Amino acid sequence: MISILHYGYSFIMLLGALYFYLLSKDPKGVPASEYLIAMVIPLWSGAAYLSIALGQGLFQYDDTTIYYARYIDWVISTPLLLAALALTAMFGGKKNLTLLFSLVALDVFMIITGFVADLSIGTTKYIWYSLGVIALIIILVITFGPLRRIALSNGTRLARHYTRVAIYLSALWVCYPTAWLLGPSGLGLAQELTEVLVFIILPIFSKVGFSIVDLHGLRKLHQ
Amino acid sequence: MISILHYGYSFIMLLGALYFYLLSKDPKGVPASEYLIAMVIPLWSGAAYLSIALGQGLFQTTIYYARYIDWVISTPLLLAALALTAMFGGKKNLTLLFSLVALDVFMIITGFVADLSIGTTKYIWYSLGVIALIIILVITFGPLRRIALSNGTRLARHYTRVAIYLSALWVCYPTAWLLGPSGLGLAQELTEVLVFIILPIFSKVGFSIVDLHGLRKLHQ
Amino acid sequence: MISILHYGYSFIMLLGALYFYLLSKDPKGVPASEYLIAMVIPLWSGAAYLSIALGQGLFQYDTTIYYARYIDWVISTPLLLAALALTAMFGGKKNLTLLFSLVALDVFMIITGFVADLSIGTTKYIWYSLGVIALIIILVITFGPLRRIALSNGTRLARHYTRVAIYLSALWVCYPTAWLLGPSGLGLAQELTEVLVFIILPIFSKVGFSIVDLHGLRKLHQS
Ligand SMILES: CCCCCCCC/C=C\CCCCCCCC(=O)O
Repeated sequence: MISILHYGYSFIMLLGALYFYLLSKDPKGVPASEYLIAMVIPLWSGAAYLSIALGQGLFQYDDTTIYYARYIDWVISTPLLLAALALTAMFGGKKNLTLLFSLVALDVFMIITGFVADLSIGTTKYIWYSLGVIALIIILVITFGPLRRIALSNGTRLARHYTRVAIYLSALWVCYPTAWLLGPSGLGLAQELTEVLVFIILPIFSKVGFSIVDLHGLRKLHQ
Repeated sequence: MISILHYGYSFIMLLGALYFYLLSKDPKGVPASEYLIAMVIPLWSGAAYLSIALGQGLFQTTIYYARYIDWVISTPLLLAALALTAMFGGKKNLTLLFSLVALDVFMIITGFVADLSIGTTKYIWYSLGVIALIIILVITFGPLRRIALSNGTRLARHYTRVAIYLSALWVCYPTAWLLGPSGLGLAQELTEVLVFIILPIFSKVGFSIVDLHGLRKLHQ
Repeated sequence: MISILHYGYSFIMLLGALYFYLLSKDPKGVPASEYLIAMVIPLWSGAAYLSIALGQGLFQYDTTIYYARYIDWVISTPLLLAALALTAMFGGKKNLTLLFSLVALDVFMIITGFVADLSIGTTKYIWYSLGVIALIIILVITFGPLRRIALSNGTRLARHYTRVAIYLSALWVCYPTAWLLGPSGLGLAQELTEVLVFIILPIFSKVGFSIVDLHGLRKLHQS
């Protein structure tokens, strides 16, 4: 079942990527860079999850299954999602690439702490987990603080769209470390199959859902 | 023999890099960035192949993993060089350039995974890499060539020449891969080793000689 | 002792990062990019050294390889070179080609060090030698074309650049010297001696350099 779920996921990612490509052909004032980002996220995630489906992107460690292909996915897909969110805030205004790369750095560090934590045991696991959560809190502070202020500097209509996609992505963000901690990688309260389903369903909303909401909202700003 | 061939290759890469550096000192209207790219490609490939020569960049089928360490850097830089040639004298399309870089890096990764794989799984990964290569070729002879044409007859003629040159070499790599020990195992290991010594001399040094000379000629 | 030394180091890195953050809040004409770089360097080094403290970022190869040092340097050292290059270019046009030339040389340098550490006999010293050649080219760029950019940006900037260039260059040569003398090379110096050198040096490079660099740039500010 776990294999089939991953095959299904990869197919949905492919469909998402194709939809964003078709959108890119009639771009409605959205720069090509934002369509490229929207396409790379699902294609990369799709490839990583295909490796799990084929039984390659996982291995046994501490008598538990480590789905290491998830970290290979997130270390690329999640910084790109934050870049998409940052470019939305900056839409129709001057870019702040310093703030964008601040978020990329925090996010890549966050995913790495997750991988190291998964490879760790006892207090060490929760030291790495904690550093990742601290990174996420700083990302959320940037998202609803200075990044939102950039969005507001680009007018009421843009800021309204940014706030919507910021809430959407932020809601999903907090789910990942919650599931991680509850599941076999952490406290082991939640069953492996439950965790597998969460990390199939959540990413459909993040890897495809977010960019549908994001691109449609930006496209609507076009006359 | 395999060790000696790799030492020889690394020396040719060094000579190529030095030639491009000398060219960079009298640049003839070609930006320093294009000389930097031309120098990094052979130096990186040279280092990777030196690791094979020293018997480090392989594990034993024999997987020459140092080839993938090479290509994951050298091949995106070659595509960047080709994209900047198309855009020479005009506005840059960095989105299209990074599209090619992304496709190419993915392509090399599928090759490494395919090499580590067995049976149907190997050819699934190989096929994804081939699909990436086809999209790269479509971009090269489609939208990227259209950018070249927008930059005048002389530039477009040069771009078309280097595009055919690189494209000819591109298709050879996955062909040799599939025929050799990593794939169907029809070609002998020594034959594959010689192909992946000779091809790269034309790609890592040959391409940039043709590319830089053609761009420099536009200064006159 | 080795574990405790690494814990202490990581805490100093955190303090350094916080100092740079506080400086960034009253930036005195220094772009946000230079504060971001100054903060990432110690935070990344801190995380890497924390992994050694926890007994994760090293392994036996008979001899101990502190591989987390290379994970540190492959990010921290190109960022230090970027900091130095942006100092030269302060108040003037950026040369990102020269900056990325230095990044490329430096990343190659650190990789040769890792491979050298994994190597034995003549092979070790071939890789070490290629790294030293990379370092010599970096020094030639630093005191040649990069210094000429600094000079083009006025007397006061050029004076500051020269000071931070000598500071970083002095530290640069110490690393491959300690490497060669210690267990990774000739094995003249004891493990504990090498460990202390690679605790003390980085405090001067990861925090010291940016204190001197940022203070010198901030001093150029009018008002
Ligand atoms: C965890 C390691 C990841 C580190 C990657 C990013 C490090 C930050 C380095 C440089 C920041 C680049 C800022 C670009 C400045 C452009 C001007 C602007 O728009 O602000």
